[PDB]
Amino acid sequence: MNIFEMLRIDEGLRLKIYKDTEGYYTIGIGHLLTKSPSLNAAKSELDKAIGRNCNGVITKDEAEKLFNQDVDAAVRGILRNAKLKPVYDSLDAVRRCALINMVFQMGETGVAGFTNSLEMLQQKRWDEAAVNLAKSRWYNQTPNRAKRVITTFRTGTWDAYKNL
Repeated sequence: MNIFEMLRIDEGLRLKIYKDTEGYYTIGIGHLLTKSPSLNAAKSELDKAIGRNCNGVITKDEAEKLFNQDVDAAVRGILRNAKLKPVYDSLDAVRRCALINMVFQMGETGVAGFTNSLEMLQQKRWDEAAVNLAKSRWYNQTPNRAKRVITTFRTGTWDAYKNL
């Protein structure tokens, strides 16, 4: 299992603009287009993103290209961030995927605000960090996905995804 399969599981694939759990306009594999309420603002961002007139629709290939770019940007963002980089460097390969997943979802800025959990992670206090991470709007709003990630950090294995 790898970052791409993990994220494909968590986010799904949609080839028509859709609204995410927060109501924002998204397409493909969790690619946020705009936080704006306008389907029209969304459609324009989409065309910009793809380089064609899509009329709100894209192919699987386009979805995949967007996904590649996004995972790439997620990783680079962590590596450039002073708060995240050290955590990332301290982790094993599987737990590294869990942090990439969080950043893909909530952006660098948001994960960076999980100060305390980040500390526990760096310290390798698995159990404590899992408990602390559950105390978030994140866990309350997307509990099953948050549970999957948390289990991933807790255990260092892909068990939470082996099912799915």
